[PDB]
Amino acid sequence: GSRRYDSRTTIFSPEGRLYQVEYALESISHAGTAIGIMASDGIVLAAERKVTSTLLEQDTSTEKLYKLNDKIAVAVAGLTADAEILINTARIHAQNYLKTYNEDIPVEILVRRLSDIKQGYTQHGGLRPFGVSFIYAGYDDRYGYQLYTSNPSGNYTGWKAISVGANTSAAQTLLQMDYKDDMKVDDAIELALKTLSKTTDSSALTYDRLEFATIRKGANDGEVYQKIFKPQEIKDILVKTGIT
Amino acid sequence: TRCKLKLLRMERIKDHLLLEEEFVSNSEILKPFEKKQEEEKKQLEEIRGNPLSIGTLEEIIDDDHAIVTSPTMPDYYVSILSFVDKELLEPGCSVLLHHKTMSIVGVLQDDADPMVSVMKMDKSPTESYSDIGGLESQIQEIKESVELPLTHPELYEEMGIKPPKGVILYGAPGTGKTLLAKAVANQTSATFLRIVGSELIQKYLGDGPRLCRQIFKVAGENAPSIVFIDEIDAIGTKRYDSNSGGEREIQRTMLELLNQLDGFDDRGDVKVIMATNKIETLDPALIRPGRIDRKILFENPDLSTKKKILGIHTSKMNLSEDVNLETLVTTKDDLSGADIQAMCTEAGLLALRERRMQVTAEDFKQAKERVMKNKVEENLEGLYL
Amino acid sequence: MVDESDKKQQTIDEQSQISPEKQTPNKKDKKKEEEEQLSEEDAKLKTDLELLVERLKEDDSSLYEASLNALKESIKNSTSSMTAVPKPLKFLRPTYPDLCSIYDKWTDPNLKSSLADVLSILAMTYSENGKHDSLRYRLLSDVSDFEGWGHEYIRHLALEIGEVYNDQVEKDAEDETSSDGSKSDGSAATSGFEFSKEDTLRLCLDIVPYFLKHNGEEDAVDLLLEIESIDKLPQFVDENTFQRVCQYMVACVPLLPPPEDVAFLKTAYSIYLSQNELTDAIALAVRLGEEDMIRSVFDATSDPVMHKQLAYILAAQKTSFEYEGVQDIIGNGKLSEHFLYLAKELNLTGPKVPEDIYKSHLDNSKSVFSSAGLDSAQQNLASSFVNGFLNLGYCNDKLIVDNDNWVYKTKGDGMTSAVASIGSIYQWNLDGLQQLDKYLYVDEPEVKAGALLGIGISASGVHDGEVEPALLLLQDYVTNPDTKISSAAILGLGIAFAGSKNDEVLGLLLPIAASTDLPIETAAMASLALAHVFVGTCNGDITTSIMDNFLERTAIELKTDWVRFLALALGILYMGQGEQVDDVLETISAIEHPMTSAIEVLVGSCAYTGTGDVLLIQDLLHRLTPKNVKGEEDAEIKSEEKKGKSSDKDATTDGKNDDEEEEKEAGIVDELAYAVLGIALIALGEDIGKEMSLRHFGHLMHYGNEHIRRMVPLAMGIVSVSDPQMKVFDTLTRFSHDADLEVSMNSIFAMGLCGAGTNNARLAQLLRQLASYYSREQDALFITRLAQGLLHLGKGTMTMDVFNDAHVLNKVTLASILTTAVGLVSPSFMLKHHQLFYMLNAGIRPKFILALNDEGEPIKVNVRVGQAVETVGQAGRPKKITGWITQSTPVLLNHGERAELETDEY
Amino acid sequence: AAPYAAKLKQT
Amino acid sequence: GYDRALSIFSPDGHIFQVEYALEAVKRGTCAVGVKGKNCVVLGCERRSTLKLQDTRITPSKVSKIDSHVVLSFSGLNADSRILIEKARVEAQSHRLTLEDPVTVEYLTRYVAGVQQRYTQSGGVRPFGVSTLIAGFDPRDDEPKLYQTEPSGIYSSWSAQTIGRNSKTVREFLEKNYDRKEPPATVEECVKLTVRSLLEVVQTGAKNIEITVVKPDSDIVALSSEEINQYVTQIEQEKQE
Ligand SMILES: [Mg+2]
Repeated sequence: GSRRYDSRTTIFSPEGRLYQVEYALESISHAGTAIGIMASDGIVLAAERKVTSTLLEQDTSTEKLYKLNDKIAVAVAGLTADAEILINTARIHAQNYLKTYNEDIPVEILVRRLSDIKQGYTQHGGLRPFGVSFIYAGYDDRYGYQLYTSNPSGNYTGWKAISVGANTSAAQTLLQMDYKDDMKVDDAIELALKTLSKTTDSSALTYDRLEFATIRKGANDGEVYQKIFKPQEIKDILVKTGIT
Repeated sequence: TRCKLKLLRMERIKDHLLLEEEFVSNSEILKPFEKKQEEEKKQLEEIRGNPLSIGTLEEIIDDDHAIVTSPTMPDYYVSILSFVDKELLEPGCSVLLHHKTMSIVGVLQDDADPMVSVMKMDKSPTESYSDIGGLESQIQEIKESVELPLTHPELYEEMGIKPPKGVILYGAPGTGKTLLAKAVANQTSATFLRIVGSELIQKYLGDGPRLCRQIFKVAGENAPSIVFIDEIDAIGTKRYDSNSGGEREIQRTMLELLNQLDGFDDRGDVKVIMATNKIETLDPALIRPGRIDRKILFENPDLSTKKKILGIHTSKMNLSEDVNLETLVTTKDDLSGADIQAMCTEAGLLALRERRMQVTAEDFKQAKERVMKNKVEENLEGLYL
Repeated sequence: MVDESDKKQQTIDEQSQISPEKQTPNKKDKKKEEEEQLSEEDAKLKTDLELLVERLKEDDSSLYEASLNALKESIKNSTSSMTAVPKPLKFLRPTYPDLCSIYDKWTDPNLKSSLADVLSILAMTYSENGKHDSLRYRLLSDVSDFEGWGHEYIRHLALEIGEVYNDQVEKDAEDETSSDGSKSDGSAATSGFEFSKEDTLRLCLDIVPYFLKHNGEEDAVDLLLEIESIDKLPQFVDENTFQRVCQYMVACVPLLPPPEDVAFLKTAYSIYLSQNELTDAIALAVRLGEEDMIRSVFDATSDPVMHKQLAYILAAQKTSFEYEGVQDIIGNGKLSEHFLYLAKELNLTGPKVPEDIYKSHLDNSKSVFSSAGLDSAQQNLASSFVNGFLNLGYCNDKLIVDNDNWVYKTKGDGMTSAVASIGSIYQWNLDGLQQLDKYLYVDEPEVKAGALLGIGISASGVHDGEVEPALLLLQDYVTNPDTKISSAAILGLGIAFAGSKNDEVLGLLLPIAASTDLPIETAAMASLALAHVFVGTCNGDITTSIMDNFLERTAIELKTDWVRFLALALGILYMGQGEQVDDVLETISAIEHPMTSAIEVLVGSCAYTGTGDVLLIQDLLHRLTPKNVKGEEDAEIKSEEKKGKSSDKDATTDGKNDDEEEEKEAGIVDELAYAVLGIALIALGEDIGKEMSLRHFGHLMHYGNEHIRRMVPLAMGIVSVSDPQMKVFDTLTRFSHDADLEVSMNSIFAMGLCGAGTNNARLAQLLRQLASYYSREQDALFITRLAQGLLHLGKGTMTMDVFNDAHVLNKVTLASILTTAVGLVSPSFMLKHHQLFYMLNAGIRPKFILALNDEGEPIKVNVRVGQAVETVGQAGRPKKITGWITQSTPVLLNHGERAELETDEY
Repeated sequence: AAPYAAKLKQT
Repeated sequence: GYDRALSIFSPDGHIFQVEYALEAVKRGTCAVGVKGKNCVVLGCERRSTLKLQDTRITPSKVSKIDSHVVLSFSGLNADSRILIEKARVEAQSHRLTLEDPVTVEYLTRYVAGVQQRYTQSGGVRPFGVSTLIAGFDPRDDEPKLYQTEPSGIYSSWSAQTIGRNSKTVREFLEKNYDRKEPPATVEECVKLTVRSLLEVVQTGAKNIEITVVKPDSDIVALSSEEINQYVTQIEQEKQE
């Protein structure tokens, strides 16, 4: 109630709902929008950039998008500072598993382990929760293309499409409204660009404000090919979709 | 409906009859002026030149003189002359004094102040019992403390237990706490005093403690009674800060009421209704059971409760019989009874924008969206993690 | 718009956004312009009718304001159309709803008054063809469901209510009343009422009694009668319709005058008889008091089941409850002819089973030898009497009584009252006769009179058991010419057999001692003895009593008190109906004296009953006149003056009471509300009104059987400690008595302590202490209420001893009479057929004060009790059946009825 | 309906 | 207050963090266990009202600890992930060292030991999950039902409910089940668990999840159509 107690993870709020976790939501939402749409013929990851300065080189930074391995890519939203520990561990853990069984990591595994460190910091150690949400885009042959989200609390839920960070509600109202159930991969790109232009300050959705990647099962002979699009290929496709 | 019509017919022939009777009865020709009246009258005009400057009788000395303080800083050692018995006058009484020479010409005052009249609000309770859509179970806790000794003294007397002193109403607004207060008031037909606690927060010197004493005097005089100290916490736990001259007043008022609530013993014939939002997260100032006895927490309305409230409202509406009532209440989470009240009001407002005089079948399913969304925003509950 | 190109059906569509206004020049300009075009309008008539349905789909004010601009002007004779007599007639049908729309739905006062007339003709003229019936019908039945029809149908019928109200408002009535300008009865309007009513029993609960009451005639309930009898099972279930009937009748009935007031009850009774439930119907049979009607219902109950089961038991118990006992004797002979068992039925119809159930109860409440009262002086007399009053109903106090010491220690006339009060220990029961019989043979004339009175009080527990008849004891002492002995004894006969009619009672009382031959006050008691007999049923208004009142009154008028006894007695005799009491009102009024006019007012109070319209106003013109005579002055002979003044004050309260008992329960709160303001008004008005009015005020509270029992009795009592008269404590406290150890818990401490304290006359002491002790009943021992049985506002038969004696100055001779207080209140027991005592569960709601219960429909919330309980006046009264655990249906359906429960347990 | 509205207004 | 300490023993005798755990159990899904003579039926809510959710990869609330040991839970999903992992490892540990298949009763204790340990060790919160651990003992075919609490202790009941609106469910369990006799037939037993869950779900095919665990490693989760069949039959009775 009055005396808000939250110094440590171990110390409970009267409410029972740890305030440090509450503050984590605020932070996630501070960062701009990122969006994952899972399609039957690829996954599409499309986001508006955090940065906005033209002096600062927006172009070479794919702050949102880092690949952890050949099949798995993650979109990142929250605290940059904290985040940097977790992205790095995740890559090494993936390569540790490939060492052991000499197979790509299952998507489900890789999330559940990372979520469990996030819990670890509330379960024991005064150490703050590392308040970060990733959208995981991965492929395994257990379930095909898989998409996950992770809560700062340290739990995960699968999704057909999800939005993270800022203005989650608005992007969410649009996606569900015009949702096409099957989802074609071409379609997902179009649909994504429409949602971002409405939530993005520039309504012409400049290329220099855009990060884009497409992971495709629609890549020759039925295989998974990750392709990071540069700012120059974003620009060419911007004129294809016609917002500019 | 019909039950109400039956009553109108009787009420309009009672008034008429009375009014006509009254002319004669009061007098208009009766004009008592026979020896007993004439005496009083003659004397009263003679003795009393007016205006008459009131006093307070401080003490008596037996020799038909009194010592009174007039409103003037000089006090006056007066004769008692005429009218009022010496015995009947007890110290602390307010008195009429004659302006030419100060003499005790009588009493008709009894320390009448305008403050008592203001407080006095016996006036027609807007609630009868069970007009309210509230649940039988909540009202039959207030009733148990307050009603039940007045209606059946047999059981309390026989057990030998004392009649309870006070209740505390706390909720949860939109549980109709003050509705409950005036449901109780109707049934008892007791002198229903009301005072709001912010009138006892002032910079004015010592006025709070003076007001506190008045309240106990008033209730006792007009007993049996219910004293609604509404927002008791205004004096108490609730604040008006002390870097505003409050380092004097608030302390003195809180203590004063506290001291009189215990007294030398609980009165046990003055019922209290104490209102406060809740004293769960606030400090407690209502000082332990036995002086406040049973304390009443009103539930937040569940699904069955709001059915009963809802039934009142749907009666006036037309085209809500085809609308399934049951599904509107369920779909919404458990929430205030105020929110069902809000919905009915919005519903009509909304029909008018569609252009339908009373609600359409469609209008009611729609009504729920606007009210639920507005209320959940206003008051956000902890999100499950 | 109004254009003479908007006639086309081409413009239906283009217009219809705004509001259809195709109709407007189509029935306006075409009608005027050519009369070939009325036939053309007939072909277009089909289109125009559907437009009305479209404008009732969306109900809004805009599309009624906008559509009509001159559809309002044009109806038939506006446009001077009358051509082919058929065409404009069919053109009345579309323009009729049109008017109804702009009258109300868009709010406008002027149009309500002005078009009220226009509209009613149009409906009357066209309903004769029966084609207005058809226009009404399509919105009544809602084949197409919309908001429009729900307010349109209300309008059509609003106008009909207008037509029958014209009969009530003016004698001119009919057409000549031009608020409508359409007759109440014809060959076109009547066929409209009926048709509307059938449909609207289904659709509304409250438009139907609206038509009934404003008509103010039995013509309204005849059309209903036949309708209800069609609608009773098919349209809605027998039980649900049965509810509708009980609502309807109570709303219309208080208003109407005495000849028709009764007519609404005969119609209701007959409906109830026809429907399966006769539980309500038996009630109505009590009210009229016709012997014929009790025979009919009673047989109707018994005839369906040819074995005892629930059927015979139900019949018997319903009659038992009414302790008038008139019904019981009527019911026995049907039951006795079948002969499943002779004895059990006679006992159970009779009051013998009511004696037995109480015996069980006493044990619980705990048998006491408790006495109250103090030694020495006039309290030495009191203490003895008071033991009686405290041991209300049947109780063991055998050992206290067995001492002859206490009895012989009483002095004077007080000895008489002592032996009578021993009967009050044994009230409602034969057992305890033996102690009394002893007194009857031995010592003083005084105790012989006392023994006989008390044997009366005790034998009340019979009147149709015919086990130890009152007659056996009581005959012999009539023959003994000593006045005191005979008087106790022939009053006694009156009480014991009570209301019941039997050969024995008539033949005992055929000789009366009321004559000028004994000037003695105590001879008056013959006519008073007669009064018990007649009450509780339709009076003969027996002429024997009229003759003897007159004789004795004229001859000796020196003694006011003698003749007051006679006058109030004739008054009591009269209770139960007013109709034949009107007729004999003339007989008395022919002879006139200042003395006669004491009688006029009293018998008038019974007589004019059957309406509050006349009754209430009349007894207030009378209250006014004393004030006026005195105010003028301000700006044998003695015996005449005194009587006049005292009777007038008495009659005023009495009339109010008669009104409230007969009329609805809304009238009880209301009369009481007049009453309290009234005190201030009479205190102002006179010194004499101040004293006297107090005494009757406590009797108002009790006879009226007031809802509220909280603040008002306590206000009055506090106020009269100071004020003269302590006989106000006696009258008031019997109200306070009906809810024991509640109002009376207060009474005992306040009055009984202060009375002893401030003592300055022992006579006053006696009055105060006697009321305060009586009012209490040790740990809720039997209570005496006005309720006769199912009636709770029933005409009193043995509780009108209070009416007689509050009026007259207090006396030592009074103290004897006052021991009578017979009318005990049955516990409520679930019974089936094995008579297993006590209730399983029943609801009581002890929170009643509400003046918006008037239907007679229990406040169904209750709080559930499992213990048997007496029925507490207006604090316990509402009664629901609760026995659903073993799965049951009411066979006796409670209505807050005093009656014991009966159910069919599966 | 309407003739019983005016009964309230008088009261 | 004393919510900032665990080491501090508190004269209230009640450490607030412990109280707060209970608040957390309440909030979670309702999870119910009712046992026959030959079965444990676990009826539980799984929410699925979430828009744009691919239901396939969303974890079912029931998690196989062992081959014949199952767990349902009420309370925070994140905190609950630690119990499931410790308990799985220990499962296989048991076989590795005793050879003996998992004693359920050991396992009940092992789990509670962890919620206990952390009450004593400062700087480690007590978990705000209560669980149902149910199974069948080595060499036995009698059903075994346990609940654990965040008070760091354990107990066995004949049938028990935890999570949101548990008050409502408890009345049902008193009147339709008995300790004295459990419903002897599997079938009886399943139909009552569906009726209990309906009281708080108020109609849902996938909102109701039924997993029946039988002896000898028999785990099968009831078919959506069969669940639907329990509902319709029950719903006919409701208007009678
Ligand atoms: Mg309020």
